[PDB]
This record gives sequence, structure tokens and C-alpha cells, in this order.
Amino acid sequence: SMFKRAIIFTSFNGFEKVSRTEKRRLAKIINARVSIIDEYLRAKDTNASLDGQYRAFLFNDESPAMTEFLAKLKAFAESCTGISIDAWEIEESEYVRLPVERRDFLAAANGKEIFKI
Amino acid sequence: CTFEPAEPKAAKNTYTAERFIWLTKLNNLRILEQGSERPLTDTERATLMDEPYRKSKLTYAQARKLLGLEDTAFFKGLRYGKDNAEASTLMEMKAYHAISRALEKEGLKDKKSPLNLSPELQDEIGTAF
Repeated sequence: SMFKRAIIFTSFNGFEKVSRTEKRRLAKIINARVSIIDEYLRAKDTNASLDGQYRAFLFNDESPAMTEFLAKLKAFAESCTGISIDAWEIEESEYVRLPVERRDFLAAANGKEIFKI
Repeated sequence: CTFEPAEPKAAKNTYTAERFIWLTKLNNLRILEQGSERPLTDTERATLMDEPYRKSKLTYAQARKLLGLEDTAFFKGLRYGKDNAEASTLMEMKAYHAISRALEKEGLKDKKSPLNLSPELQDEIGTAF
């Protein structure tokens, strides 16, 4: 019953143009997790929503869903050579205590790094 | 060199030299938010430190994304009257990426995989070329 939050920040790295297909793929990945609970951070396919954005997903530790989701993300990042995904991890105990102002950034700094690709 | 008379001054296109330029910019870069000035916190510098290598260029607006800077927070040393001023470069590691593009374009480097060559080797390539 410990809530880890996976903070993932999606950036556009320039090395290659980003196939509309890849944007649809990443949007499907991100939107699989979203529900009316977190209608914020719904993933569009436009650059504005996929490029340079922090999204913090709530997961429950002692449940194998967080690991599967992060593995899917890592696989896409490995594939796409032109999109870079950064993952971190913070417990909700510490996450909620941060000031909302730029929480995700702060959570990224104060959280366990997972994979950078 | 004027610092080490025995050694010569050399090599802009050098990991050490480019990193000097980068660190000078980063250390001197202060952000003014409406009101007063402040310099980047250590976490912000740590966040930005490796991005010039990871991305092609670290755009000012791109830096705003990384820090979740939130408009009403503006960069100092940047003409903000000019429209889309934040598309400025702020830093580009020309040498690192020139070597990387050369290798990428010929089949010796997996694109967007970090260049494994040593700082010493990069300095040597810069000086030689």
C-alpha cells in the first residue's frame, strides 16, 4: 500500500524528425494509463503535448503494472532514435509534500532515477 | 598559453574547451523573474549539465521545458522584445556532435547512443584536425 509515482519527461532531441506514427505510438502508450482520474496529462499526438512535457503517473508498489509500463516506455525509447524519455520515481509520501508550483520538476530532482534514453 | 608558458593555447573544437564555454555560460546564466534576479540552483544546473550532449542544441525555450520554468520567469541576457527569442541556441557542442555525426553517417556509431570516446581522445582529435 505504498504509492510510488513515476515521473516521466518526454523530450524531442532533434537527431531525426519524428514520424507521426511514432507520435501516435507514444500517445497510445501514455493514454493507456490515463483515466478520468487524471484526465490531465492525456497524450495528444501534436508536438506541443509530446515534446518537453513532464507527466507523473500514480502507481501502486506491490503491483506489477508500474514495471510493465516503464518497460514499454524504455522499449519505445530504444526504438525511436529521435525521442528521448527520462524516467524517475518518487514515493507519494514525499510527492504530496512538495509545493505544487513546479512539482514534477522537483520530484524529478528529488526522486530515484530509473532510466535515461 | 599565458597560464602555462611551456604549453600552447589550442583547440576550440575540444571536449575540454567546449565544456569550458558551456560551464562559463551556465555559471554566469542568471534568470530574472518579474521582480528580481537569481542564479540557477544546484539542482537546475545538474539538470541542464548533460543536455547539450544528449540533444542537438539546448534551446532557451527547451531549457524552460526542462526546468518547468513557468512564464513570468524570463532569462537574463536575452532580448525578450524580439519575438520567438527563446529559439536561441544558448549552447551547441559543435565538436562533439561533428565527431558524432561523422561516425553516425558512416556506420560506426548507433545514433543517439553516447559517444564513448575519452575526453583525452576528443581533445586530441580536435587539436590534430
